Amino acid sequence: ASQTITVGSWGGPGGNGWDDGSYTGIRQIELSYKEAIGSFSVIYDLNGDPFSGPKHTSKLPYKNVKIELKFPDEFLESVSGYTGPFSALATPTPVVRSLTFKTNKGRTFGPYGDEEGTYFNLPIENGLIVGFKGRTGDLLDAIGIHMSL
Amino acid sequence: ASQTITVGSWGGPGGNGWDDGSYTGIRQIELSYKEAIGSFSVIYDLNGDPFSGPKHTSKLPYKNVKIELKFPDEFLESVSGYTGPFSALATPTPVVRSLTFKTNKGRTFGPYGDEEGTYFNLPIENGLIVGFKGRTGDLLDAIGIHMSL
Amino acid sequence: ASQTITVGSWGGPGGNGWDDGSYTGIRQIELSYKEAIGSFSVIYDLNGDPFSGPKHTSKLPYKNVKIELKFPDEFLESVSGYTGPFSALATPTPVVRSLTFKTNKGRTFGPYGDEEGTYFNLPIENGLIVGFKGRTGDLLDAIGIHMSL
Amino acid sequence: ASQTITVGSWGGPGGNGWDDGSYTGIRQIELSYKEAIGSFSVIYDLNGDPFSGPKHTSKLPYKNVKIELKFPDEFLESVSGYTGPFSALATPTPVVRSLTFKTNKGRTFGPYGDEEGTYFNLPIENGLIVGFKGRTGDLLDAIGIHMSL
Ligand SMILES: OC[C@H]1O[C@H](O[C@@H]2[C@H](O)[C@@H](OC[C@H]3O[C@H](O)[C@@H](O)[C@@H](O[C@H]4O[C@H](CO)[C@@H](O)[C@H](O)[C@@H]4O)[C@@H]3O)O[C@H](CO)[C@H]2O)[C@@H](O)[C@@H](O)[C@@H]1O
Ligand SMILES: OC[C@H]1O[C@H](O[C@@H]2[C@H](O)[C@@H](OC[C@H]3O[C@H](O)[C@@H](O)[C@@H](O[C@H]4O[C@H](CO)[C@@H](O)[C@H](O)[C@@H]4O)[C@@H]3O)O[C@H](CO)[C@H]2O)[C@@H](O)[C@@H](O)[C@@H]1O
Ligand SMILES: OC[C@H]1O[C@H](OC[C@H]2O[C@H](O)[C@@H](O)[C@@H](O[C@H]3O[C@H](CO)[C@@H](O)[C@H](O)[C@@H]3O)[C@@H]2O)[C@@H](O)[C@@H](O)[C@@H]1O
Ligand SMILES: OC[C@H]1O[C@H](OC[C@H]2O[C@H](O)[C@@H](O)[C@@H](O[C@H]3O[C@H](CO)[C@@H](O)[C@H](O)[C@@H]3O)[C@@H]2O)[C@@H](O)[C@@H](O)[C@@H]1O
Repeated sequence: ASQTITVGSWGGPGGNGWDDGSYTGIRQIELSYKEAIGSFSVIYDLNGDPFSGPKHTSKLPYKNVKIELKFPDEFLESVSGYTGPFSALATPTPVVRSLTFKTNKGRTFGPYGDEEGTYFNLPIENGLIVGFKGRTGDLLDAIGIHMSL
Repeated sequence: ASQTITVGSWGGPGGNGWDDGSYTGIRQIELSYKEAIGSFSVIYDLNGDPFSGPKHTSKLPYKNVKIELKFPDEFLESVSGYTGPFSALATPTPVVRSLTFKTNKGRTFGPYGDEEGTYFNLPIENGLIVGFKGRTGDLLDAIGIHMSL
Repeated sequence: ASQTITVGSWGGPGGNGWDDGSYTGIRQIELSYKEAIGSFSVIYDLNGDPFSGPKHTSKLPYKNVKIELKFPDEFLESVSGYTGPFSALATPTPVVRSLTFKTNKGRTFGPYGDEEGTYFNLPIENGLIVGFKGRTGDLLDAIGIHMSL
Repeated sequence: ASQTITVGSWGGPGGNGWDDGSYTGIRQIELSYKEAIGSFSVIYDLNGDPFSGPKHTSKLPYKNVKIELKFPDEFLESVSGYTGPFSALATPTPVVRSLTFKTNKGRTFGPYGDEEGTYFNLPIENGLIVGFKGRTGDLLDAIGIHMSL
């Protein structure tokens, strides 16, 4: 067991809990969205070489986006997004409606989905997100992160 | 020069800047609140013994509070709070209007201040807050935190 | 880039430098030996599941040994071994003549090879070795480790 | 209660135990040596400012030394030293007979004491010493260290 500082758990209490674990760095991020984030997958770096992380896909006919990071010079500086219930869902729980990834080279990805509901921001001054935790039912219910130096 | 994962900078870019540093843990948090957050000091733990952190006191006549944590068994599990502009102030920049400290033993401190503006939540899953960064002018502009395992 | 505390670099200045990188934990260790450690490979744990690490095999007709750890309850508590030049080598540089892995459940592996030359001991009171660094020419020239909590 | 990777316990099980703790860095190390190591104090850095660490002084009449590190640019890169029994002592347990501090700027302190017994080397590749654990009776029995990034 190493263990990373894990802050997070942003969004719904529903869906199905999952945890990618901690790696070496973020190399790329995939995720479908529409009026909210559906699928979400990530490609971590593990000691200089790419490592395909576990998939958290969503049947929803959402929009796919590959976020290619200029790793390792570039890495996330902050993660933001919105959470809230969904018109289109049977369940009245909340979910990741939006998601915005900002990098240290001033690049910005998204916002994806809808910027509706309670906002959440994780400004990182020192350290790197090295892991993603979350819950996905029919779509990204919630999400959190792992960090190290 | 040891460093620590430092997430943060919730609040405005105004006031004068500061950073308490990284310690062993949090033993107690003192602060003054009214329609916003002013004074904010804290007593960190330094290898078992109490270390009085630098002062960040606001002239304003707010109501004071002592947050005595049942260290080392208890320690913050979360930090909520609000930020945004504010009347009664010549400056238009945003500041901490309210704070909320949840702890691992299920005890809740606050909300302190007016819950006005944009909410922010730092939910710690695994890890400890060990320091406070921030900005204070006439009162508490912003706030950030140092973390470690 | 995460990065782990890396202490080490025990043994010869020769051979060919290599680095396994940092993982999640030690799950098993393979290595050939005779009058010194020849081959050395390791199976790390990466978020609950086994991950075959890079191979550092040696042509030498040495003795093979698989060190199966009762992971995750069990993990190395200390690493010791000897370094020194080798009768059987052309080069007059030093190498990992011996190697002794001790676990937290009081189990002991080895010593492997020869307990000759300058001894080296890494007693760990808090933390886990999560990575191996080293140099291997015709046999394990040197070795070090990565650590986290 | 923050913790730190703590490797160590080089020396004997005798004398009375101690542990300075984890700080921000090492600024200066004081100590007394003759045919062995006696007194051993240290001034750690605490977020930019000097923090005088607890005293571990030995009655014996040894020669004293101030190890003034050119912090924060300079910090130890290695710790060598010897341990083993010792004459002039009723107790048969082992103790630190000598110490050697190498630094990142290529400066070397010591060897201090008699180089008698079993050598030990803590070569830091990546990381910082931030604390000292150990045991001291009439003089310095053993020594260990806290580390962090
Ligand atoms: O709200 C009424 C009713 O809801 C639950 O019963 C369900 C419901 O009848 C129906 O749900 C079908 C799916 O409808 C939408 O696609 C989603 O709400 C989906 O929920 C999943 O995804 C979201 C987001 O990822 C997540 O928050 C959820 O936890 C799920 O992972 C629904 O599954 O049909 C199913 C058939 O089994 C019913 O279970 C119950 O809560 C019920 O008590 C309630 O009255
Ligand atoms: O010492 C005399 C001579 O040595 C070097 O020349 C070599 C030498 O003539 C011969 O070496 C063959 C191999 O012999 C043994 O198997 C080993 O010493 C091996 O060395 C490798 O493994 C060890 C341990 O893993 C490691 O320390 C070494 O760095 C190597 O990885 C030898 O390779 O033939 C080769 C043919 O290329 C010669 O290079 C030179 O140092 C020479 O200056 C010296 O006079
Ligand atoms: O003389 C300079 C300044 O004086 C008068 O503004 C005065 C104070 O008015 C309010 O109380 C605040 O705006 C305060 O601002 C301080 O605190 C803020 C939060 O703590 C911070 O954002 C500010 O940077 C500052 O530290 C003012 O000090 C007024 O006449 C101004 O026009 C004039 O510039
Ligand atoms: O009264 C107890 C003890 O007294 C006499 O031993 C005395 C001192 O002798 C030597 O100086 C040392 O052995 C010293 O031992 C202390 O320091 C050691 C290293 O610092 C440590 O290992 C020991 O645990 C102890 O702290 C002794 O104090 C002698 O008459 C003994 O027979 C008698 O037990």
